[PDB]
Amino acid sequence: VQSFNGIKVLPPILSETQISGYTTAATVAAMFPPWSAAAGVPFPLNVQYRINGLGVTMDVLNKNQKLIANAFNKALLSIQNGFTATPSALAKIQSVVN
Amino acid sequence: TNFTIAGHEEFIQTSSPKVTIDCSAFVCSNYAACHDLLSEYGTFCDNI
Amino acid sequence: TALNAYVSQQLSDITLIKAGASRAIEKVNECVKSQSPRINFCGNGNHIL
Amino acid sequence: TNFTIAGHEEFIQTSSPKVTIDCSAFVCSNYAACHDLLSEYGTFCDNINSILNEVNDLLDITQLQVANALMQGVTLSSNLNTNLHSDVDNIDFKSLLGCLGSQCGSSSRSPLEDLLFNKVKLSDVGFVEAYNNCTGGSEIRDLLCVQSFNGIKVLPPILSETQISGYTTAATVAAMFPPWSAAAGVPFPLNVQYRINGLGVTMDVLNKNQKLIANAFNKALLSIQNGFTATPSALAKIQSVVNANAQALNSLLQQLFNKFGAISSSLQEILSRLDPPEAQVQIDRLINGRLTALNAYVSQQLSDITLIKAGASRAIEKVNECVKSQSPRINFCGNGNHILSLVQNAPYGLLFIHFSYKPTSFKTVLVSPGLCLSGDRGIAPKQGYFIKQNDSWMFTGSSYYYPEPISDKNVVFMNSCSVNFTKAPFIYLN
Amino acid sequence: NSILNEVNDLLDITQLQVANALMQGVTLSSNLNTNLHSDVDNIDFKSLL
Amino acid sequence: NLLYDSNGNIIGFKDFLTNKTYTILPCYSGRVSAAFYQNSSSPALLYRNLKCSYVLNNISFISQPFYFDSYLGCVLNAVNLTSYSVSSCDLRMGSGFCIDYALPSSPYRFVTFEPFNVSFVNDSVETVGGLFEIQIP
Ligand SMILES: *[C@@H]1O[C@H](CO)[C@@H](O)[C@H](O)[C@H]1NC(C)=O
Ligand SMILES: *[C@@H]1O[C@H](CO)[C@@H](O)[C@H](O)[C@H]1NC(C)=O
Ligand SMILES: *[C@@H]1O[C@H](CO)[C@@H](O)[C@H](O)[C@H]1NC(C)=O
Ligand SMILES: *[C@@H]1O[C@H](CO)[C@@H](O)[C@H](O)[C@H]1NC(C)=O
Ligand SMILES: *[C@@H]1O[C@H](CO)[C@@H](O)[C@H](O)[C@H]1NC(C)=O
Repeated sequence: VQSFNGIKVLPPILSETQISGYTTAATVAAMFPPWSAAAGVPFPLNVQYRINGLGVTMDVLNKNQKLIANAFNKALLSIQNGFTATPSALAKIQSVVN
Repeated sequence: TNFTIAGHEEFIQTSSPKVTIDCSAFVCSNYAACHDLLSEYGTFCDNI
Repeated sequence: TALNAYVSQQLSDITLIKAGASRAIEKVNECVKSQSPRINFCGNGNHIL
Repeated sequence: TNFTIAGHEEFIQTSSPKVTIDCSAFVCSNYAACHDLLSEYGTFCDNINSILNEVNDLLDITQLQVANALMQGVTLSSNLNTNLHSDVDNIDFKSLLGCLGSQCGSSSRSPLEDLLFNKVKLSDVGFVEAYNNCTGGSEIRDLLCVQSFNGIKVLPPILSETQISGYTTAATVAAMFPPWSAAAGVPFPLNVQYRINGLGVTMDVLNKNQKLIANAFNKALLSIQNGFTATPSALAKIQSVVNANAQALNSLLQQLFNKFGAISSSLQEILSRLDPPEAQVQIDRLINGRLTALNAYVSQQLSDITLIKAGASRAIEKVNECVKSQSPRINFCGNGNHILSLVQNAPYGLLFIHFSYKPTSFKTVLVSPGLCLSGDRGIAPKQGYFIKQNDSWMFTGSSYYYPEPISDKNVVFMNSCSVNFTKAPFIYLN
Repeated sequence: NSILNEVNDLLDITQLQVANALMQGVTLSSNLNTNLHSDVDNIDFKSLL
Repeated sequence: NLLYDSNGNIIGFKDFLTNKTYTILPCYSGRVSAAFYQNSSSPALLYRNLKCSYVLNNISFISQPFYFDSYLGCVLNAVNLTSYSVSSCDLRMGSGFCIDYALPSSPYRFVTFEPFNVSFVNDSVETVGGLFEIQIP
């Protein structure tokens, strides 16, 4: 109805398909060589340096590598499951359209 | 003594719907008596 | 007059989006694609990735 | 394997023309009967002048913040502002240097800045000379002074372009001579070696290749000057500012020729064909229409002046972190590998010159993420990898292929091995 | 009246963002301060509390 | 018999009598900037982009004993003291100029405006054979 009165919304230059493809390359660049998103540092080895910045004995992180990998899996599933009942971020996304 | 790993989320707005409006369709669609008066202003419409 | 009031609000709305867009670029370059030594910027205190 | 030095330009707008408009002369030129109806809108005219003065105050405070950052902790020698020489350590910088002190004429701009002001006619000095050479003379049909007689005049900023050029000059000298108040107190040739060393380049390769680095800055600086003959992206943004302001002034001036549909567009013919009892209605519709154009014009200035402070704030942070100091931030000053950045004066903004580390050749080599010695030990390299040549493990850089013996300076120490650490019980360390 | 509502709403959100940074990762003990324990390292900080 | 331009302005005229061609040019309808202190008898005037000869002859019919032509235009009721510099100006006129008031010649002084300066040191700039002079605190 607004289109017949001169109010029309135009699509942007880059579609959401091309934008989603750009974010995928950024994630892959931090898991496989040459690690273009981690300064040439492997992903499981870069986490130990980030935690060491706060100050921790590296002998514990080197021994508990299995507990670290299982911890990231629980964090990702918690974010994915949280986007179903009442997301905090999606509540602000709806305000942009409204 | 013991530690784990947590995870949060954050959304930042980057884009916005692009709206385009014209003069000859909002003031009066196809009224000839109105276009002769609306066009008298001139630059007042072109700035929008 | 209503059209002049709408474009006036549109100019003020895009300015806040432009400021928020610049903040997202810093997080991509200094929190995602790199590990900046800045504290309390990427997350909340203890930050890893 | 083989690298060089590249260049890049960047223009950031930090200023805007200061336009001042009067309420009376724009609507009522000289007619006494016109001012009678305008007296009923006395409060409306006071709000227009307050908005324009508010915008001019924002341009005055932002210009002082630019000069404050360029004049923050700058120390020069006494026997220096006497037109000294240049080209320190075979690095030609005479294009980025203007008058060494105040021992010159009126103009004290560097030769590189002259190529920018010569391509912009409506500069700070341009509006001054334009308004002067239009009161008589030979030809006064220019549209610049026609708006001046109708109530549209552009005032010059607080600090002239000569004083701004002198501020940017002192920032360059502070990074080339003692006590080096622009690089935390380190020599200029030595500071470049530490920046390249932080990217993963060995220190010994920078000493033997001093002539290659010195000639690289000279070639990069001469290449950034020859590009001004064409139309680059930096000059395009400068030419767009003067064209955008000129269009807004001409569009507002065209409102004086709009009839607004009452009897006509001009007020002189209204008083000559209509009686006073019916002339008050025709003039009132012109005043109400013209005041709407001024109300809409001052509203666009408030929205446009906000984006100027947003871009100017980025220039202030860039000078204090990329020019006056070396910030540890990454992907902020330039693109990836960053070494040095300089600031130069530009019409309605600033001009930045960024130098980057650009490799030319490559070489595939097998590297290892980490390894541990015998006895449940552990080591890991930093800013480099581990390569094995002639059946012997050695350390190498992350940005230059140069085998180095494994020492206690380029690696870290651990207390246990890892699952993906290669076993090599042959390296001995103390 | 609508625009004035969105203007006041932005000031309310900004008010909470400033208070959030002040109370981001703050831990205190049971034995408190401010006329309970002060004057550390012979430095007078009572005027700031 | 009439010359015009794109934006509907008259810029030419030919006479029906003996052939003499002319042109139409606008007339001066500008303003004047006055700098007034907290307490003074008369403020200092400033006619921007106007010479002192055109002001005291066409737009002003009164006699002013003090007159001075500056880079920004003719300045009235002020003295030429551009050789002096200040850093706490309150009446800014632009282009690096200022107007200062001094209680007891006009009390207003037309001076420059330098809000920032460089801290100079008496050390040398040329090496002494591999050594430099640095002021260490
Ligand atoms: C830490 O907590 C995890 C999960 O509850 C547990 O598996 C682990 O044994 C704990 N470690 C210590 C040292 O208590
Ligand atoms: C790098 O390139 C320059 C110029 O092309 C050349 O003179 C130099 O020998 C090269 N260095 C190596 C190690 O190949
Ligand atoms: C250092 O010791 C002196 C004497 O015991 C004491 O007065 C002062 O407060 C101490 N400084 C501290 C605890 O920071
Ligand atoms: C002006 O020029 C025209 C051109 O032929 C001529 O006819 C006319 O007589 C001239 N005017 C006078 C006053 O002679
Ligand atoms: C004002 O004084 C300066 C310096 O004494 C001089 O250069 C300038 O010509 C003077 N202006 C006049 C005389 O109009």
